[PDB]
Amino acid sequence: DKYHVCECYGHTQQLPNYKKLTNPRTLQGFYAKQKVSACPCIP
Amino acid sequence: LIDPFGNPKVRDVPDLFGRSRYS
Amino acid sequence: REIVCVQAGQCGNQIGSKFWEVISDEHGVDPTGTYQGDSDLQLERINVYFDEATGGRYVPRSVLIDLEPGTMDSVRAGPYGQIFRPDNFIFGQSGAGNNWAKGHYTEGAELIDSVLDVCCKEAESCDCLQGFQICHSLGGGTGSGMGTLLISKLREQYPDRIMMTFSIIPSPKVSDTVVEPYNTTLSVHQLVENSDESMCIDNEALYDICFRTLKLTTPTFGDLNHLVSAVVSGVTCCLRFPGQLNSDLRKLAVNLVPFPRLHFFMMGFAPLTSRGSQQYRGLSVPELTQQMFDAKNMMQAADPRHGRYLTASALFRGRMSTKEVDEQMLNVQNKNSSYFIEWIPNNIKSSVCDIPPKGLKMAVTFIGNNTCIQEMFRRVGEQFTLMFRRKAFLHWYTGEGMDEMEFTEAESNMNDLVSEYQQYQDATIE
Amino acid sequence: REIVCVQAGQCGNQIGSKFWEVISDEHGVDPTGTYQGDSDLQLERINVYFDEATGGRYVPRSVLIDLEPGTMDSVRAGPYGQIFRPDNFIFGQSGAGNNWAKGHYTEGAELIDSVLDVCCKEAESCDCLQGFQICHSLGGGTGSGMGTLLISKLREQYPDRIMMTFSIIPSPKVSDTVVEPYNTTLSVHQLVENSDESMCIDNEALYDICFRTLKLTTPTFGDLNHLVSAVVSGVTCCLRFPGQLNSDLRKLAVNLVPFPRLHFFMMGFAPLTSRGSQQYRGLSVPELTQQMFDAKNMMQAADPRHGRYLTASALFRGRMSTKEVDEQMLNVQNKNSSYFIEWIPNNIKSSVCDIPPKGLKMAVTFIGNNTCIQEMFRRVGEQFTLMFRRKAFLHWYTGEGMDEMEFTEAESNMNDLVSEYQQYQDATIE
Amino acid sequence: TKNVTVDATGEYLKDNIDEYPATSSECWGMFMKFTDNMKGKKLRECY
Amino acid sequence: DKEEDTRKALEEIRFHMEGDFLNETETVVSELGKKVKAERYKGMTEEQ
Amino acid sequence: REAICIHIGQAGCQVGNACWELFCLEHGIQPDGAMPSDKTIGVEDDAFNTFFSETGAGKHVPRAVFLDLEPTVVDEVRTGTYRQLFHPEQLISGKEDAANNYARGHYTIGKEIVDLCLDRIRKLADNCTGLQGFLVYHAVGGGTGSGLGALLLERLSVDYGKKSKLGYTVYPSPQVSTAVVEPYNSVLSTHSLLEHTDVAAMLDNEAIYDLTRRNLDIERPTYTNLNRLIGQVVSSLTASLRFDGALNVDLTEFQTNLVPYPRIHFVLTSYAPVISAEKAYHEQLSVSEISNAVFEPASMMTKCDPRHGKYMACCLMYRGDVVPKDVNAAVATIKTKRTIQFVDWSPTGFKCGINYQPPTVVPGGDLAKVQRAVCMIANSTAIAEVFARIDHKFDLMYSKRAFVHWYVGEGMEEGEFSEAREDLAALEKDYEEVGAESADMD
Amino acid sequence: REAICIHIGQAGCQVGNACWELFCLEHGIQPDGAMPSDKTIGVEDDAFNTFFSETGAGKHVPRAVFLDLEPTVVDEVRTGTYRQLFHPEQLISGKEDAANNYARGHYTIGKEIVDLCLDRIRKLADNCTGLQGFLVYHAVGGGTGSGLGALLLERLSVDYGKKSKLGYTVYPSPQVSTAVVEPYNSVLSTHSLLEHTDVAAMLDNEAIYDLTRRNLDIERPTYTNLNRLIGQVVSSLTASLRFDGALNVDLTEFQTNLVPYPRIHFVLTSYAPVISAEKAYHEQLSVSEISNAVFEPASMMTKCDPRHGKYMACCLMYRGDVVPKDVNAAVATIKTKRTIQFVDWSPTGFKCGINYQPPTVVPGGDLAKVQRAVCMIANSTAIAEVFARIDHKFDLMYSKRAFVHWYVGEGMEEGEFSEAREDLAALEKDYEEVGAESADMD
Ligand SMILES: Nc1nc2c(ncn2[C@@H]2O[C@H](COP(=O)(O)OP(=O)(O)OP(=O)(O)O)[C@@H](O)[C@H]2O)c(=O)[nH]1
Ligand SMILES: Nc1nc2c(ncn2[C@@H]2O[C@H](COP(=O)(O)OP(=O)(O)OP(=O)(O)O)[C@@H](O)[C@H]2O)c(=O)[nH]1
Ligand SMILES: Nc1nc2c(ncn2[C@@H]2O[C@H](COP(=O)(O)OP(=O)(O)O)[C@@H](O)[C@H]2O)c(=O)[nH]1
Ligand SMILES: Nc1nc2c(ncn2[C@@H]2O[C@H](COP(=O)(O)OP(=O)(O)O)[C@@H](O)[C@H]2O)c(=O)[nH]1
Ligand SMILES: [Mg+2]
Ligand SMILES: [Mg+2]
Ligand SMILES: [Zn+2]
Ligand SMILES: [Zn+2]
Ligand SMILES: [Zn+2]
Repeated sequence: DKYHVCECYGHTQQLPNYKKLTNPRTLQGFYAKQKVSACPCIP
Repeated sequence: LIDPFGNPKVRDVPDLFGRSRYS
Repeated sequence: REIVCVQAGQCGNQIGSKFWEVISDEHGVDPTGTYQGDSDLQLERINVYFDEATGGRYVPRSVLIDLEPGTMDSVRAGPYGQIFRPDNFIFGQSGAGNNWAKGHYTEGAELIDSVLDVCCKEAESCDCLQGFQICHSLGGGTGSGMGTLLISKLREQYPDRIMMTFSIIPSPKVSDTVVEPYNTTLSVHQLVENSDESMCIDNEALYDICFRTLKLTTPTFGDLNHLVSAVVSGVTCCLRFPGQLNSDLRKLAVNLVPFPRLHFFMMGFAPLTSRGSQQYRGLSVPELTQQMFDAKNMMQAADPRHGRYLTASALFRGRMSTKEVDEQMLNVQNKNSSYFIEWIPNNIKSSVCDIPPKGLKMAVTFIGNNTCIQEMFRRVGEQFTLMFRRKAFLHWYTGEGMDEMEFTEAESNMNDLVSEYQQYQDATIE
Repeated sequence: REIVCVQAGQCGNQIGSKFWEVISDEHGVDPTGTYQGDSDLQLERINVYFDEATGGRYVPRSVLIDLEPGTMDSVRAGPYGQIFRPDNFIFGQSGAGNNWAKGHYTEGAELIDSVLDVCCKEAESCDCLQGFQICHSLGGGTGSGMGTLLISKLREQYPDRIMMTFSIIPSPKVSDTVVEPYNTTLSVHQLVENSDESMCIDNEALYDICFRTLKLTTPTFGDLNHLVSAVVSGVTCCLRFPGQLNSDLRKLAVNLVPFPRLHFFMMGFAPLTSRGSQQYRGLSVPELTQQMFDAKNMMQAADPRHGRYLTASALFRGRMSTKEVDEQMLNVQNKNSSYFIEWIPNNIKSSVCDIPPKGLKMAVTFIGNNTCIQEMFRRVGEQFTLMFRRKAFLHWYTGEGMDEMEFTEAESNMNDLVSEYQQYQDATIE
Repeated sequence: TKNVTVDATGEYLKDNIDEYPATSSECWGMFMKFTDNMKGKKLRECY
Repeated sequence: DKEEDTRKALEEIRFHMEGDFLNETETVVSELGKKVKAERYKGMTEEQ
Repeated sequence: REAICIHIGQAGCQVGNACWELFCLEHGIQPDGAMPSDKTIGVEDDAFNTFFSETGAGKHVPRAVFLDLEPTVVDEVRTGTYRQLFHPEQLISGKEDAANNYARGHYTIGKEIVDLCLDRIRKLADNCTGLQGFLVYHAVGGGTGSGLGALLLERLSVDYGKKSKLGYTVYPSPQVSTAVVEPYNSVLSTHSLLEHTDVAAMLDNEAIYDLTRRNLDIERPTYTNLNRLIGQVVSSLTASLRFDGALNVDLTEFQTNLVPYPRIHFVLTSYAPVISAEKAYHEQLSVSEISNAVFEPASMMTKCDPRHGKYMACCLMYRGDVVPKDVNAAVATIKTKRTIQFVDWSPTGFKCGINYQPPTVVPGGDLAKVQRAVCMIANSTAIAEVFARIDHKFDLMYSKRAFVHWYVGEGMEEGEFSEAREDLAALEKDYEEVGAESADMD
Repeated sequence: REAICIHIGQAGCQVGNACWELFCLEHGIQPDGAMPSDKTIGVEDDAFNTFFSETGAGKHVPRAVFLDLEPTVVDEVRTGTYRQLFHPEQLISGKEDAANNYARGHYTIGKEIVDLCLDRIRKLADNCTGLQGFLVYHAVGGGTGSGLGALLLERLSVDYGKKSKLGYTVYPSPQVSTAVVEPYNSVLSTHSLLEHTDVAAMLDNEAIYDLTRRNLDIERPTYTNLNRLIGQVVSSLTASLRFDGALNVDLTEFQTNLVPYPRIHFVLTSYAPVISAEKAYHEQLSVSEISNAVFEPASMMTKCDPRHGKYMACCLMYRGDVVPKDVNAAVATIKTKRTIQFVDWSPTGFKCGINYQPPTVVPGGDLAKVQRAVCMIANSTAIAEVFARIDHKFDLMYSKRAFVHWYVGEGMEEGEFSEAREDLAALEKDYEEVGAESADMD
């Protein structure tokens, strides 16, 4: 319309996908399947 | 205090101005 | 012949409190609910409005409905509030928001089942059921939406009984609510199909009654609701006391309504007179008849002088002669003949009851079916079309879920009601 | 005509304490066991529930069984606990662990012989034995497993008598334990084969009764057990007092069960009303009948409006006319004809007893056989299917020794019970 | 500034308790308290 | 007969109003019951 | 029944001190949270519940949070006279300010403090049973008020969703000014108010200074006077929930009656019997006089002249000794006036409220004691003139990239200035189009 | 009825001092073992029996052993104030430590001391008539706690068989650390904890330090504070055996309800009313408030966030003035939240317990006095993140063979490092698989 859809400013009102976000992170499950190297180390 | 028919009536609106809650 | 009452919203609960005070006073019921009367004539028809509880007590057959219990706590706290049965108070947890769509669709459907269960439980206990009586405003939110919802459900469950409503409508000069035209139009659309008889009162007319006739220095809603409770208790008097010519709600409907859509009426009560003047004029049938037809004594803003009477009814209370009633109604019809619809040979029905309200020697209540009611509907329809053409506040109603087609249907049906009144206004014998 | 009571588990022993308080009060037995009554009507049927020991004393015909002695300490601490015979308390030294297989197979077979010995000792003392009465929960561990084991053994030893159970079943909304569905499913499989008549109670219905009708500020399990003890003591009243139309447990069974698997019933007790409201309503047979059929007064989560009545029974206590009872049952059958199975010409049995419960002028207990009870079992089957597809906690039961085929067999039996009720619900004359 | 403005009248209120106005709010009664006590106790509804 | 039924109904109401079930109190208490309050616990007293 | 108050930054905390002082004196809670229960004439009532919760030992504690990035002002609240009233967790303070940068509050620093605030608001909302809105106090001229106000409002919208949020906001005055960078912060707050707020009331200190000089007799007013006036207005609007009356009005009725379209939610506020003690005993103060007073621009708390626009809706709250017949006569007389005009699509322009509780008098206060008062909030197209002057000042500075280095270095894209300025320009065009008469009908 | 406590090494003995001070003060036994001779309460209740036995002379003595390889800590217990409470045989001490080597404890040094421990446990188990489990306190970061704890659990598991063994274990924090070789000891420990424990509760000192800084107002906490909190948790779990209540819970009901599969036995623990005396007067502490508290991750005593996993079962223990209807209303409120998720195969997720005895207050303690408390133990897939951190640290340090020569010298094959690391990798995959939705029926 004549306004902006709030995807500007970097905000979104879409509710989170709880089932996807709820699964844990594991070395083989999550980290080893990344193009850029990732690790469980705290920075 | 008079009813619309002429009879006396009791108060219907509280008297609060000039009153204090705690003695 | 017993009536079940329903009181909805703030206005309905407030008017109901004064009505049940007036009814309890005439039958000698103490504010504790104990009978303390002094004649068997009081007891012999107590069943019409009260059920009997053990060891003397009487309880009133009424349902109280509201969306926040604040009003319910105010009515329970009133001087006669104790008489009401605690289980008869039905309330929700969130308000109508002064919005018709909320009251009809969201909180209405949430509470309506408990109200229908209570109304059926009260109705099926009666040995013979007479009509229901409902008090509500059309300009509000829960009153209009849930009142019309409940009226529709009761009309489905009891289509052979009578449905009677007393209703408050917005004044032509000052609004109490901005969205009044939508709520009024949708409520009138529901009532014209569902209702059997509808009476209308303007708060502006009660203010003009108090200031011009009674010269009250500081009127309050208790006075307006007392005048309304007086007329409300007067209409049913012939149902519950003896008389030379008994009358009933169905007989009033049969004599007042010529065609089923023309069921909106004006109301008046006659022996209104200031305490200073009262010493100067005794009560007599000519005095009651003259005040009864004076437009100053009518409870709507429309004036009879711009219309014509199709039918009228007068209910008299007191020990009185049949000559004064018959000859006065003939004399008034003959002298003002231009104001009466000519294709009906006699427009007035009379009824006489022996027992007057306490402290008055005589009284009459007047019910009138007049075409000047078309002016109120025309004014509401104009304000509705100005607001609807510009989508003035529609997003609230559409967000609740209403289709826009409801607004155009209700406008078309009300416009046809105005056209039908105008057509009967200009009819001729030919 | 003597009844033997069995109380199993914590819920059963606690409900039993209140049951024996109500029965001891009605016959005027002091908590020491001494008779202190004031009418022969109390003494002439005392044998039905009490045996007389020498020098005045009376002892109650009940067996208490549990796997941890904690409950014995709870019943001993109650106001009437002393009345129970010491030899009638059977207990072990370790709990059921909320596990059906442990309660049925390991400690069950260890203790069951001593319980059967006590029940036989109590049964063979009667001159003529009427049915047994058992109280237990289906969601627990020793209640479900040992209760159903004992029910099966008593059904082997006395197949021509009546077997009656009062049973508590897990709420779909509130639970104290995670493994309720397995124990419930296995228990329902045992009951449908062994029982003659089974009543089902939801704790959710008792909480809703307490909060809405009685408006108790802080209800406790003692209140729920008081409502249950009231109905339990009410069903047997016609066995032990005079009346105009006597009735018996066997006549109730003969009139309620059309086919042997359809023996699951609904419960109700009519005079329930808050202390504030009691001043507002006189007692009468229409008021009791109206509360008796209101689903708000029924002790299960399923509502009759979702099913149809095959049969119903009402037992009235008090001095009243038979005409009012018969005409009320005719009016209810005629007005709601769609909710009654049409291939049975009259579904309601009535019974009248002269002696009311202490402090009440009149009372009625209602038993109903309605197909909507299938909805409770379906919900339990849903939760079972969610856990069973993933073998969620099966290793405990398999470690006790159960084969996994047992779970599928029990599920199949419950599914067939639901199917049979659904088929009789939708049957037609053709 | 906050001292001389607000703390002074706070101390005056501490010394004198007759400055609190009386009122009437009868709309808070037993049904409101019943709704208050019954939070989270919804049972036996059909959907 | 009417007067007798009225008297019985008043006695009925008086029994319900003064009872211990609706008033949520207990009067018949055993000595062991003063220590063990398994079911009948409802809350603490004012002194506590 | 209950309402939760959110106070942000310096203006919001200082206005909060006056508000909670008034609410304590109106309900009768002593400064330490106790109550002299033994010295009483009437009876104890539940009315406090809208603003207080009890611990059970009888201490009262209020439903509010105080949010600031500098410690000093909250430490002043912690060490003052009402030290024992507030729970210490409710007073939240960070380490360093947003330095008049909206970017510093929104992106870098407020993101660290925001999660504690949201956890406290959740702990309040869990101890409620009929919450019907949030009241927010902030100024859009400063950095933390604008930036953290915007972030908190955005998070609240997703978490609580449809629940209402009503804001009282101190906007930059049209010629009195306190800081140079006010236009950037006020513009970049446009999205938050436009998309995440249900009604926003705008106040300017220059108007309250004019009202305190002309009506009251104060030659040297200070912020405590303005905050006492704001507290009186909030007490008048919230009295309808807390005390008995002839025509009650729930907070949802304001939203239903005042906003015709979802963006047109900015309202002007005014208060009638602002009068000194020496003048108050020389004059009657009838309903018609105070009704005539609320429409004069000398009575308003925002620097705008409504004669340059058209009214869409008015909501009038009367409290004290008033009779409905006099309110109707007054409103009919106002309706008769020729200098008051309503848009032709809004025929029923008024909502009325009547409450019996008269306004409270505060011991150190400057208002006189009066038996009746009226307060009005109204939606009018004249407000479009207020935005245009800020847009002109923003256009002046952004042209030369006068101070953009601070915002871009602290984390903001230069595009956000053009985005915010075009969105407020579209809001001005919306206010121009909605107010145009439908003279073309056939 | 009875439970036997086994305390190993420094952390286990120091936590034992706090536990036995609390259990003595809760029952009323004086530090010298004799109850007050003039304290005639009226009925000598049996509640002490869970933790004390009488010596026939009327003294009470506790059902515990203290195990250490260095003398200092046990000699400190022998010379302190509670010298007369313990039987001297119960305090067992060796000559020299396991020097942070799991290999030294398991193979070289613990093998000499283990038979005395078994003789003491035999003498305790013979003085029981309803023993229903062992409670074990140890840290897996040190040499003797890991090595001798594993060896002793193996021997107990062969000798006693089905009897339950419940462990309270101090695990290494993600970032705070005390010794370099912690990763090797914690990997080698986990195989034994996996095979020889029925429920294992995991603790991290960094979480209890955060809890003591945030909730209590202590700037410089020490181990005595953490040990008093652990003692409170153990007292809450064992209260169900010792005092009257509405719904009792025996330890086998705990094991039956909390463990879904025999390997899935690692649980998180939290405690609600950790509060200071000054905070206690600003807030009521109702059942629903403390129930809401146990689910916030700020309340946990292990450094894991449960929002990153799914709950399978929760066991809630309430002690004090609570009514079952309030517990049901609280649990019904928790179920509505969307940030709390249960695996779809676990529909009835809660177990409840209700006991009437309120928590005891210790004179020198830092907790306030409160009328009610709730303690929660829960099983969740979020623990896979905990194991992933230890695995990563072991991988780096082993890849180099940074310290292996110590372990090989003290008796261990280098292969044992690889075996334990693969067994932990399989447990980590089990926690990944159990949380996978059942999309097989599509
Ligand atoms: N009415 C009123 N206005 C105030 C008050 N305090 C500040 N203001 C005004 O609000 C604006 C300043 O905003 P502040 O609240 O100081 O900004 P802030 O929230 O502290 O932001 P930072 O400076 O980054 O910490 C100016 O226009 C002030 O005139 C007050 O107590 N009352
Ligand atoms: N909470 C707590 N943690 C402790 C305590 N004592 C030690 N720890 C922690 O446990 C780990 C050290 O384990 P220790 O108990 O010292 O090892 P050990 O049992 O003495 O083994 P050896 O050194 O071979 O004698 C470190 O992470 C310490 O922070 C204590 O009293 N309380
Ligand atoms: N006569 C009369 N009118 C009333 C009374 N109370 C409210 N009204 C009118 O009813 C309308 C407001 O409707 P209301 O009852 O508030 O609607 P609700 O919000 O749905 O309950 C206005 O026109 C009021 O003037 C009363 O006691 N008497
Ligand atoms: N109505 C009622 N329910 C109870 C009572 N005691 C326990 N329950 C319920 O029964 C279930 C516990 O079962 P329980 O009797 O302990 O099983 P058992 O261990 O095998 O005896 C839970 O849902 C309790 O809430 C009681 O006295 N009355
Ligand atoms: Mg600042
Ligand atoms: Mg050591
Ligand atoms: Zn955009
Ligand atoms: Zn946005
Ligand atoms: Zn790494």
